[PDB]
Amino acid sequence: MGKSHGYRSRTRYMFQRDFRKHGAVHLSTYLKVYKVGDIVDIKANGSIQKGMPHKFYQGKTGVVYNVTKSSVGVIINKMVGNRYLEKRLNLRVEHIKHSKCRQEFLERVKANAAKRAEAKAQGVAVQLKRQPAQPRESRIVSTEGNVPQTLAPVPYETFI
Amino acid sequence: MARRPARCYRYQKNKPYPKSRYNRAVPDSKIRIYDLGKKKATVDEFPLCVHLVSNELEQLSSEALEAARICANKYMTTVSGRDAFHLRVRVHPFHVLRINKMLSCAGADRLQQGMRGAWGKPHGLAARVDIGQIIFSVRTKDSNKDVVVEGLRRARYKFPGQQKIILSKKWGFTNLDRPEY
Amino acid sequence: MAFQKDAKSSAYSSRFQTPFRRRREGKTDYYQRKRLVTQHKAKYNTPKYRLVVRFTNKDIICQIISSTITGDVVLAAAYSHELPRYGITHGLTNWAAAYATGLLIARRTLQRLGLDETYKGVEEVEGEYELTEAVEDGPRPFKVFLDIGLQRTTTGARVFGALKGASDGGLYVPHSENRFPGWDFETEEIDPELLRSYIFGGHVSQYMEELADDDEERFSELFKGYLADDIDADSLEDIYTSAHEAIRADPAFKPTEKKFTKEQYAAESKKYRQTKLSKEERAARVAAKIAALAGQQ
Amino acid sequence: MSAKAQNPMRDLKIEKLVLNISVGESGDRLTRASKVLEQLSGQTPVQSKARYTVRTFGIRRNEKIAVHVTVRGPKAEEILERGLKVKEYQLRDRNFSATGNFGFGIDEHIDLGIKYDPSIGIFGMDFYVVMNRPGARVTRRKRCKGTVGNSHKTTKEDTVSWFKQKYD
RNA sequence: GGUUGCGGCCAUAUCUACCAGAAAGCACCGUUUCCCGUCCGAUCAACUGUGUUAAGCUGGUAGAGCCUGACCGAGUAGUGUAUGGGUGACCAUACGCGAAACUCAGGUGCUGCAAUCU
RNA sequence: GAGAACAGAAAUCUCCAGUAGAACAAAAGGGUAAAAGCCCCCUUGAUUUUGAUUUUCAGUGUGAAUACAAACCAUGAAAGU
RNA sequence: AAGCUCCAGUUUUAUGAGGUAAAGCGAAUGAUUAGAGGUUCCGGGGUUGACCUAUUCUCAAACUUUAAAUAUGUAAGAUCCUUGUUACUUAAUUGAACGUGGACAUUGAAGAGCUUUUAGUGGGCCAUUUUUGGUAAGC
RNA sequence: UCCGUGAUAGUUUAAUGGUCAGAAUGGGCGCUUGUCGCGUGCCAGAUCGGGGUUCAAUUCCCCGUCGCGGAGCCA
Repeated sequence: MGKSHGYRSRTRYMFQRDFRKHGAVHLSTYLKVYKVGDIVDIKANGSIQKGMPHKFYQGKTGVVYNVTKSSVGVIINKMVGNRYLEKRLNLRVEHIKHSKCRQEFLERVKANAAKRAEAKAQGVAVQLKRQPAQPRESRIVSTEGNVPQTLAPVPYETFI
Repeated sequence: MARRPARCYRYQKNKPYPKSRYNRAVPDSKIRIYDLGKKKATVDEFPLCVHLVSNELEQLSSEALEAARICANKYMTTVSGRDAFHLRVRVHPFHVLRINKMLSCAGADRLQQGMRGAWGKPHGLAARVDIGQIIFSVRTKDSNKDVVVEGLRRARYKFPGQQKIILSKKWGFTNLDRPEY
Repeated sequence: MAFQKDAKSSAYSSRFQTPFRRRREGKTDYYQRKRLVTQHKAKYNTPKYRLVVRFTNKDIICQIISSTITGDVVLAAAYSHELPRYGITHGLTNWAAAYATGLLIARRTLQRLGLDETYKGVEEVEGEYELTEAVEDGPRPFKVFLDIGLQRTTTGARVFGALKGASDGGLYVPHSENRFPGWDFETEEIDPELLRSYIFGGHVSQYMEELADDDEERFSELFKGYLADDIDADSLEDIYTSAHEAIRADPAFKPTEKKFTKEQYAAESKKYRQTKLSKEERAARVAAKIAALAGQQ
Repeated sequence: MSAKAQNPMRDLKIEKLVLNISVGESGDRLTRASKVLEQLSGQTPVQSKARYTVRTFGIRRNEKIAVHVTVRGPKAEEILERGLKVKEYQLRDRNFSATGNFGFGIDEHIDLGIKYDPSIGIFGMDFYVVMNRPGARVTRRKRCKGTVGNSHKTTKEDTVSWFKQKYD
């Protein structure tokens, strides 16, 4: 047929930054290193030239699975088809930004978690939630078997 | 000109199109001038301002725009003479019209191939005139109110979108507009 | 006159946005900065010239700076002003002053500090002389990386002499021997490589040897006496002080601060100015302040 | 009071004299009018390169179209002394710029100089005199560029006053 | 009252009148013989101080630029959702949402570490 | 814009004002100011080997690209690149 | 189908993004235009002052970027500690983060995981909404 | 009407590598020659209109205007 398919096409709104974001990015962002299990958005800065993902991946959130030299390895899930696999993306730190939402989420659950401990000692807020969590569980916890369980619905039978 | 009523043009066709790269050699704007009468005059002498406003959402032809506006102008300039009051056209004509231009008989149909096929060869200009939009904004003196109204009547039978004559308010009226000096 | 900028503006307004205070101020290049930091070794800033311009021709400074989330944190600093506390009366601007300040910052970085130490392997590397850079380390150098700032790579430029002072200081720093303001250029003794020379310490000696009226306190031998003092282990600085007095203090600074405009609003001076402008308009009428003010009547 | 008094800083200096000859090789010679500049200034000139599109002959932009000398300091003053002396005076204010700058044109042959030793010459070559205040380095020096204000800028009145004071 | 190192938020800090870090917490000027820049010490690369607050950094003070809000414009333009009316095109209706100017306001920066002061 | 005899195409050089409108071989659009642009030097890493992975294509090759580690050097102050 | 084995969703939070209306940049038909500095020519008169171009503050709507988009569908995203022992990249130098070994303490509901083999395509249609071409069309 | 193909001084037509444009004739200029003419010395272009790219466009794109060739099916 006709025309291309193509990485660069349809980027004009996404690639481009605001009047305020315009100008060289700040090397602090370039410098930043992250740990595994951190939650990071991927959306490329227009003002960096290289390290850029496929354009089609921007606005997705992933977890830093591992790092191998300057660029980092991100797990994200795409969509549509049969037995879709989760993807690894090599995407630079300039393009990767923290996510506040889990950080404040983590503080709140943990801040809460202290309030409870005192209640577990001397206090009864609950009671029903208390019953599963002592009987429940190891995993250790923290494992790669839970990932295929999540992986399996992402290829959705109905949508198809 | 060449017939097609305005059955072809009036309903709101097309992701615009009139973009400057994408159309060398459009046929002209035929509108003779947009402001008329006393061009060398501010708005503020005139105590009366009359408007003509749409009921429908349309594309008006360039020829209809000039024909309606000249018909109004002959009524104004005959009754109020040459150095009359002052008129402004609200809507200039810049939406570009494609139509495919008269085949052949060669058994050569479209000779193209079979076809048609974008890149249609331009037929001229139209103006978007959407619901409640104002085609003419005319500034006058109350002892010639009648004259502008018949000029606006003689304008209506020269575009197809149904429109209404109206007396304006904007900011102010014309005298809450004036007290600061 | 020109603004010119005001009519064109938005784009013109863009011009700051790209830098911060540091480029407007004019010290720092963000690409030059970039190259050091990504790597997690500290920036060893030795501005010699052009700070804002916070030295030169009277003084020099060295700070070893690292990054953190809050912004950049200075682990240690040394000033050439503090260097005469150890003893050295002569000019703060020269090579010997730069080398000895370079030792001082490195001595302050180690400090054997943090509980944490670093006495071994070999501190002190003496004030020396030093033919070529000896470390037990050998090829490894880290936890300090040279940040010149604007200042140039000219072989024989101070900025570098501080780094060499650091190397002999106990910080061990990446270097190339052809680039130094070399050992005799501090003085000390010299040289290998394609490049040559063989005095610049010690150029002041030669400058003085040529007759002319300059500063007092003699000749060549005095670099050695105080450089010798500089060799010494004697660390741990300082001062302390008078402290402040009250309150928020200075004679200039008060008409030079105040009430309108505050961090908050200069309600009183803007309102005094509006009302004054308004009376002045009432009497004359024509131009506002800024040149337009009229309308068709 | 806002502050009236007498200070040298708030004075003028000779920023530079650029003597620049715009010839155009093959008419007169390669760069050999450089020999004329060389005597006149006392120092070596450097070649002037075109970038430019013109238009006429000169379509190469890499070549030496012209030659120029930058003199500063005492070097500048010695040329100004002879240079001012040819051209009579009280020369006109129109020659002066808005900037506090002036330039005049004349042969190299004018000046105390051997005519014999220069192999070729030429009118010519603008004598351009840059005058500015000491503060000027804030725009000129790299790092901490700051524009010069209108105050700090020299005026046509100041330049004429200063230059007219000596050797005129 | 905080000048300044190193930064971060990076249009609340773009631009144009004029007051201030300063008798031993600056910039300048002067050695520009020289390592050093050359095409000139200008650039720069170096060694230093008659002293000067004029610019410089930055602090003191005023407008166009701009973010942020209040005020109408007042839920207006537009909009997924379910549907009535119109000759057509087109419109409305309930269900959830909601931009443009206007005028007024705040701010001609913020924040953190240290060289830490008369 | 001003300034310089002659010069118009007039480079040229000079001064001021100048934030992405310039430059960046080549579409488009995007993007950047001690820059990835412009200049000066020095140089060959346009090296060999392997390539996690994406795009190809959601699993399908060539090709492409983004990252390495081994091997080897450069420049560079060096980090690094 | 035949078996194997015993988790799915959603408001709410946070992200960035369609869009299209009035500003900004770039383009700009394209008027009307007062005020007002300056082009460049000649041409007449008593420096002034008729004559054409044209900055500059300044005014009617269109169109492709961008703010803020407003929207709306989206549209991915929802364990901790201590103890010892090991590693690690990076000055005989500073640190984390790895891995282990051991102990401690925590509105929904079968919509559902995996495998072998199998078949009919690999020519569609209409409507609704949002369109794109086409005068239009049971295109 | 589609797709092909062009255009340069009064006129017909050569030509390029992006920096440089010709010939021939026709004419205007003398001398020949009784006098004209043939001959013989001398002379002189907005490269169709158009916008764009570039350093620099006659030369490289894009369009029209005109003059050409080549198609043209089963009714």
